[PDB]
Amino acid sequence: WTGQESLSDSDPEMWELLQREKDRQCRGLELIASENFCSRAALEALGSCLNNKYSEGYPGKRYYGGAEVVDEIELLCQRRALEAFDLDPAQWGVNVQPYSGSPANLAVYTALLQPHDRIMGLDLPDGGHLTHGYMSDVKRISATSIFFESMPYKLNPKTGLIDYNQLALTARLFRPRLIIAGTSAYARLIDYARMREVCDEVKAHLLADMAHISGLVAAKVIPSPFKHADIVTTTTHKTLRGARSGLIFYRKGVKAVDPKTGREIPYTFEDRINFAVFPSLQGGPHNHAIAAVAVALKQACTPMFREYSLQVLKNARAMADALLERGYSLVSGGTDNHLVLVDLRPKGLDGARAERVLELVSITANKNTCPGDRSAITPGGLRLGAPALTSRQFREDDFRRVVDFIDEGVNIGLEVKSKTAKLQDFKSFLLKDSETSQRLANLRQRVEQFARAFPMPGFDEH
Amino acid sequence: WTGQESLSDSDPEMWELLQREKDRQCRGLELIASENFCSRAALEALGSCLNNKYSEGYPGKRYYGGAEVVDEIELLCQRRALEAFDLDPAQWGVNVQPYSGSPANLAVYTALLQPHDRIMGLDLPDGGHLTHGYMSDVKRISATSIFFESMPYKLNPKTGLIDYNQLALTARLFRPRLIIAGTSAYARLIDYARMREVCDEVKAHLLADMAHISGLVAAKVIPSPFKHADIVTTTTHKTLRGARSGLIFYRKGVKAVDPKTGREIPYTFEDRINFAVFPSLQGGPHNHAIAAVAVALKQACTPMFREYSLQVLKNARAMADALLERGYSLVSGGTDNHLVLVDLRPKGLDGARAERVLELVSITANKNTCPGDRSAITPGGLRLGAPALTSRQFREDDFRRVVDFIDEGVNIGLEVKSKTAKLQDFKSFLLKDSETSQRLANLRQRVEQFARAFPMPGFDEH
Ligand SMILES: Cc1n[nH]c2c1[C@](c1cc(N3CCCC3)cc(C(F)(F)F)c1)(C(C)C)C(C#N)=C(N)O2
Ligand SMILES: Cc1n[nH]c2c1[C@](c1cc(N3CCCC3)cc(C(F)(F)F)c1)(C(C)C)C(C#N)=C(N)O2
Repeated sequence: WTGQESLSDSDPEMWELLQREKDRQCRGLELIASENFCSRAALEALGSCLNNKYSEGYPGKRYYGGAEVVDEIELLCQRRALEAFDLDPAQWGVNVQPYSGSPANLAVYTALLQPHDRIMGLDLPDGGHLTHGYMSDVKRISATSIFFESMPYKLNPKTGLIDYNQLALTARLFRPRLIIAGTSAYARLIDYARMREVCDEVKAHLLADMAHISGLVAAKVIPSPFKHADIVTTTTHKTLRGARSGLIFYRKGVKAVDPKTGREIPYTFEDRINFAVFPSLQGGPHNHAIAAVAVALKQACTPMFREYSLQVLKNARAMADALLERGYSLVSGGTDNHLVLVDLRPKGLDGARAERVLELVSITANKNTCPGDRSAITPGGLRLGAPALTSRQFREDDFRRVVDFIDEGVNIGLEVKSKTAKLQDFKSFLLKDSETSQRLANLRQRVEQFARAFPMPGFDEH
Repeated sequence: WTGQESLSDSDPEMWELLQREKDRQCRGLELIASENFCSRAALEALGSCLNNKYSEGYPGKRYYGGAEVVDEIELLCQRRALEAFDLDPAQWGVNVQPYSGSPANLAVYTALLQPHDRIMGLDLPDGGHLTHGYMSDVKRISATSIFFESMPYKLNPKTGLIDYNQLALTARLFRPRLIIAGTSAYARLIDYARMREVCDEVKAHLLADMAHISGLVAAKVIPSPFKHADIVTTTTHKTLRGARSGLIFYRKGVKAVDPKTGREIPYTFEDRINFAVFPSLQGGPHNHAIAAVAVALKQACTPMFREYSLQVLKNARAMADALLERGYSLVSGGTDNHLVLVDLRPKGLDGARAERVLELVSITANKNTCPGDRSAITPGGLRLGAPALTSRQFREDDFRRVVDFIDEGVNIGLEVKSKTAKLQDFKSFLLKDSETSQRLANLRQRVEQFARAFPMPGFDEH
């Protein structure tokens, strides 16, 4: 045994599963707004010998030696991260060690807040992320709500936007120490200037969690959260198109100067953010991930990536405009970003029904809660995203064509719904009924033929 | 841009960094007890298209669709995990999603304990891990000690062993809800049965954190903590020789049938452990890592891996014996596992000095506190481990040869100590002094010539 044998030779069972998954990704239409397709360059770094190195600590301040190269990789991943979002090294530092986006958020809270300190984030059904705080009536769901005290801020159910007025009303009562500006499922831009007004008034920190939009921010196709935010967290995946990992950007240097004291009052984020990641929360850095992130961060600095990002926005608008023109309602009436929230209630359907039908024809999207949701349990919408298929060289016409493929699925969903009682019965009907089955089997076959012809990033067979 | 370019062409700067690290690993003698060299098979899964899938939730209970293949991968990784450790699926379950070892531990505490509930782990300078609790005289350092209340237990400095008597004494007073059996720097086998008695007495959960020894446990070359623990956490790297990730094993089924009532009492770990990992702490699984772990767990079931693990013990013994023969002192007198704790104080040198000299001749080990010494004093010991070099096919003679090189390094360290006063003098004298610089260069070249000839697991170039 050398440990230099191929995966295909040494573990055929696993190799076939990778080939089955690679086939699935190629043949399908990926409309999940959080998914993308990572470059081969990044994945090569991700499966490198950098997996074999323990480098607890930070560049120049490690616990073990033999860390000369990984220091250069970490410092390069930092520099490239700052470059990718056009940040001055004197004003911003960055931590590249978080294992994902959820760890990066917990690290920020741990760094800046005492246990049980107060956090405000967009409510989960209103398009927020679990890690911004989430409790049900019976239990604390997110660990953010266990170790800290979270109160959600809501959407205006008329405009479908973030009610910035009610945020400011509740924030001055609840008195949070941190407010989170970021979203999982929201088609519009965030008023980071307004967020900072509220955070300034009530003496709170502003955290921008740009996970979903980080590529769009680097490409400068939408406005930057870095103009108004104290702290920015992100996934390195999603629109950035990197490996699964996380970043924490923080302000550094001088914040303010008081004329009375006659001196500079520095930002105190750096040491606390870094200490919270390590030694407080994480163990050994995943240097292979850090290197794969740095590969993607270089890619994001290029003209190529900007044109990809402009094409994401166009393809979202094209998917939005095409839905409107085929009789669909959109939450907030459209989009200014990579995704579209389709209210299926005004076309007499829900999200759960649409999801399972589309899935069966190799179209993967997720159900979504809309402001107009009459029922709290069964969600009445659909989140569709551009980034993935755009990375496969999809243009507007291709996106108009997937809308037509979707519409055919929705229209099967509307037909199966009217010949059905429950959501349990709705799934029994799709699998069993030959006329629905074969009409899906035909739609799948077309979707797969349409999808397969487009290029796929990464390796050829896995 | 296809995203199918090679890293070498795509990002030459990153490619040259990977190549330097590969050279450093190949030419070094890796004696860090936490290190290993991952198989190419495992690293191929790690840099696969599985990075592209979001599969929040668990197999058959996902939040998105299109997860049929990743479901099979996660279920396969679970089966192979239970098989590697010879566990009955009726009696044991396993979560394969933790992003690393430290996340796996935090998920356990989150799952079973309330904030501020009490944990006891082996003190950090006594050889426990940061995640078991650590506070300095003025600051909570580990997140375990921020969100929960940790009190350490200590070694008996006479024997270098865990003082099981004092643990039982202090546990009756402190009343921990959870006690952690597991170590980072400990040469001996833990008395899990005695840990169990103390836990049964004070009504505490026993957690076995077997990160360092997991491969030895899988190979059945040392006793298993699964015979006495409620929960077992581990890394998937270190002695298991996989990609960086974590596992949480837990009892399931019937705990004990109460004969007074008559009814069976169930274990209630499964749902709580799984909920803590997701949705409470983590987001999307790292399916690429999960698949790599599945490859490594498969490797760990084979005769090959048992022979590897026996060799790791023999090589550590051989290194211990070879150190004893050259007049070195070992903490606890020797070893029953993969590592050796050298006490350098008797020979008139410390761990900080030795570590840096050894680093400059391509031998990577780490300094370690000896029992009795306070943590504020410069550590007088050195931790050395067999697994990494054993994976490069080192045998007993080769480790004796390794001890020759270490001894030379120590002797160089002794000579530089007599010519300098402080640590910053010692460290700089190694770089600046001509005679010392030459002697190190000679030794380095001999170490590197020796190391390069042995095979290296992984890819050829990176
Ligand atoms: C898992 C998750 N993390 N962050 C999320 C989610 C979403 C989500 C959360 C949740 N919940 C988290 C715990 C229980 C509710 C449920 C659902 C679903 F699909 F069942 F409706 C969806 C979704 C992106 C998957 C979700 C929705 N809808 C939103 N808005 O943000
Ligand atoms: C980082 C870590 N996590 N878990 C550990 C450590 C060790 C460790 C912890 C620490 N500390 C963590 C916070 C400050 C002390 C310091 C040192 C050293 F090398 F500086 F002495 C070593 C070591 C394996 C690296 C360490 C030692 N010595 C032990 N016993 O276990």
